[PDB]
Amino acid sequence: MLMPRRMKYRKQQRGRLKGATKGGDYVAFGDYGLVALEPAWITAQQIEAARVAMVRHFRRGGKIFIRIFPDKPYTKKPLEVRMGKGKGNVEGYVAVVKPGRVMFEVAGVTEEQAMEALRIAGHKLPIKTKIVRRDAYDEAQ
Amino acid sequence: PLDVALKRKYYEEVRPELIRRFGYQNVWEVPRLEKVVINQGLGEAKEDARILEKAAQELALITGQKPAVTRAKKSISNFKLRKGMPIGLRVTLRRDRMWIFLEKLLNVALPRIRDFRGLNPNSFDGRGNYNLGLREQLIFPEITYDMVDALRGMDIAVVTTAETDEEARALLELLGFPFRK
Amino acid sequence: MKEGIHPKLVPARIICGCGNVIETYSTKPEIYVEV
Amino acid sequence: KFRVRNRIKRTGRLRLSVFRSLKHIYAQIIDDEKGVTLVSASSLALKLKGNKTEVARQVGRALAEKALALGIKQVAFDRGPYKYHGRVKALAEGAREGG
Amino acid sequence: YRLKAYYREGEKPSALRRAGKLPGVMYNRHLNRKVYVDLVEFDKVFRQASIHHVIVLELPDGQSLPTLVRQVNLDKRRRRPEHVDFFVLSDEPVEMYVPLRFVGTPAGVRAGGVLQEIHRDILVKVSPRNIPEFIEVDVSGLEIGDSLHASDLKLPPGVELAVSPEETIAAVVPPEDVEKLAEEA
Amino acid sequence: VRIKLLLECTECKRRNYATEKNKRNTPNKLELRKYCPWCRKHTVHREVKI
RNA sequence: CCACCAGCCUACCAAACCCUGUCAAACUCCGAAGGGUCCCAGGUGGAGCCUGGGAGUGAGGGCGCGAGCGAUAACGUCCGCGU
RNA sequence: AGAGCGCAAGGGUAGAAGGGGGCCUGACUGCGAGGCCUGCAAGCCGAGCAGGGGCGAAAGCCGGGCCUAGUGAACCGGUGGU
RNA sequence: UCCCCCGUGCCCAUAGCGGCGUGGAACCACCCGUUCCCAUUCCGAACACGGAAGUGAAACGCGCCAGCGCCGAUGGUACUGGGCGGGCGACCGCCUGGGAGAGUAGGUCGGUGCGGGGG
Repeated sequence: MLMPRRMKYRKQQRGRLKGATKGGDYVAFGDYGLVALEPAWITAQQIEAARVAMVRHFRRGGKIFIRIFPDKPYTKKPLEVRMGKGKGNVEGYVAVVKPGRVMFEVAGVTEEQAMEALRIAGHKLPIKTKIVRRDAYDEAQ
Repeated sequence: PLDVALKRKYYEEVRPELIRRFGYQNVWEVPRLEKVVINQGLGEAKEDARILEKAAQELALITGQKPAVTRAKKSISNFKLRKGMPIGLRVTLRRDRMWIFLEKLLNVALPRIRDFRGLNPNSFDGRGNYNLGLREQLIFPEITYDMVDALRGMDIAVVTTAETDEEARALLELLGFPFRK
Repeated sequence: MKEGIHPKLVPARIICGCGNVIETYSTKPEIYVEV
Repeated sequence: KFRVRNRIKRTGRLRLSVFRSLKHIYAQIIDDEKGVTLVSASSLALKLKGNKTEVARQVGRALAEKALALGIKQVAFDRGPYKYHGRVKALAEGAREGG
Repeated sequence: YRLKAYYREGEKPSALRRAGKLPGVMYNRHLNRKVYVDLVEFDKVFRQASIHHVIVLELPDGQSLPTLVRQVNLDKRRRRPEHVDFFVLSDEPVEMYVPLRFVGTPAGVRAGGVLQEIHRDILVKVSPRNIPEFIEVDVSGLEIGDSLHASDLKLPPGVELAVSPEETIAAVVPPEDVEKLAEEA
Repeated sequence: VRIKLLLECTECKRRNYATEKNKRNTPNKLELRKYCPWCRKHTVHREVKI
């Protein structure tokens, strides 16, 4: 999960999400990696879920890194209200992730390990992903 | 010109030892004296008027001058005095005047002090300067018990054209500053 | 030191407890101390 | 450090750009814009006298003549650290009308 | 190692890429023309290369000259190379990134521990006269929490450097497990 | 606010006016400022009325 | 483990700097498309300018992309350029 | 220039608007070219003229405050004058 | 015409930092006296009035070095007028014109007009 604990605005307007990754598809960290496929928010709920399922499966495992960060406020309105009158609320604390972005990466593992790990992990995630090695990624800072 | 005991010795004694050991083949680069300012900034001027500066003016009185009540800067809510107009007793000494200051200093002011072990050899700025403090005001000659209230030490500040430790140090020792050890 | 209300100067001595006879030039005419 | 452009409080109209320095006194009257000068007068950088305050007087007045020959009326004493101890040449009698 | 090269004309890259030739640029000192290579064997040879090894480009211009890489822009969308820059080679103290082969399996390693792969490729100013192949890094005695950096690496007698040097090239980090359910708190 | 309130200034030498404000709270006793009336040049001006 | 006061260490907490990547409507070193305006030029059209009589009009709707809001739901509501 | 510049933020500012001292009192009069803005109304900006006035060695500034909030058309009348 | 320096303006960091070297014969600067003009909330520091001996460190001017700083092409890509499909939408493609920053190559410690004095 994790997030800023008091950042700036309790509410910010959802947004239009097209594509470009903005940058962040290479490495310098993990040997194996998971890259997003569809332009979307990914919940810190799903985020710590992947975190779990992953470290979960490979116990005693090495370190896993997250380049990304869930810094977006969902504006949630109360259940069965009526329109207008206000706005949503600081719920659903998620990250903006567009295709190409490396959500997360592993190192110290095995081949098959990193495979199955990132496999189930990304399976959890609210979309689909790509499993990747570490080669052409060489250089981009 | 106001020839005191240490100024004349400065003229003579400095050029030998300094130029001979240290070596300075530049008539004017040779880093000698500079501004010697004295400062006694308390924080007790919460108020007590300039009846509290009155005891601060008696200080410049002893050096033979009149001072400047420079002050604070900020709003300390803890030990009072916001804004910044309390006590920061400050006066500047140059050439001849500075000379008689250090005269009274190491001729008679030094002797006294009860914990006068030896001048602090660690209080160097490293840029040809030398700051230090002290416990008693009356340590200086011209002030005896008749005025004192309790405690009023000072913060002697001194600058030199000097830039390193040894030059200013042995300068002080060719101008009578017996250090610790 | 300029001005006009300056507490002046004038020479002073030092009749120490040893017999020292030092010649100074500060604020107070009759100075004499310890060593 | 006395920039401030006192020269900007002198961007008003027409200039007298100078500087006082130990020995010589560099009194110049200057058409600005293109920074095209005109009327200069100095201490012994003019081969006149060796005393700055004396020179001043004479020089300002000498300078006056030069100015008035080229059809010159008014400017403004240009210097930041000028302080105005006058040098009561003060380039005032010295053609300008001055002050 | 060997690879083909062809001079670019100025046709819009859309066509170039749409075919099967990767469009790229080369230069040295003041020269700055445009070129292109052929993906598959280029992708292949580049695996074995990057800025770590050295490229040769034979060219149907009666000249066959070599380069090293530099700055490879990608597609973002769908991940893959689309453009490369190639700096021509010389003899004068060139700055680039030499691979750091990690040798050793000490106390951090063995007793758990994961290496910090920070700087495989490090900034050194080695004269193109010489070609350092694979700089050795002495990991033969490190513990978790302790690192390796600076001059600790191999400076091959014909290789200088000018990074920091304080820059941690590698280090050891602790493993995780169900003890993160403890942190779950 | 009426603490700074609102008063006006008349000349001596018979009448005249000009529009002003005050500040009784601040060390403001009375005022003999120096302005200009409708007639002649600059002169006295005395403080008065609401 | 000492005092005139310090050392010393860790799979610790963390001010700062350095690197490693990074997010951004109310951040902005740079900065497009474009839009704005005046100058020269064309352009003859139910153009345009000036005054004068008479109006109607002021719940609009849809689609298009740009943004809010809703839940990146509504044959949803709210604006904008566009039709 | 991250300080300060009353007060919220934004713009801006150390070639000053910030901070210290001296004389003062242009929160001036009679006017106002020509512009902002705009349905009306009201609001914003101002060279110069002229009286005379403060300061300035001069050049010169001055129709309050670094600027944007601190505001209420008319009808009723209070009060001084013409 | 030009050489050095001083008074100066203009370009607005490729002009700045710093490290270094070098000049005082006219200068500039420190220096020098603080009686005279004058001032410091304290200081002849600062501003000063008057000035011989010295000096070229510190001030500065001119040079050398890119280490820091700043500039940054050329290719490509972002994104976008206008036109046109494809997707349930989230969104994606294509043509024509426009065309960034990121950084790689490299570049850079300076450009310049008025007046004055010495040769």
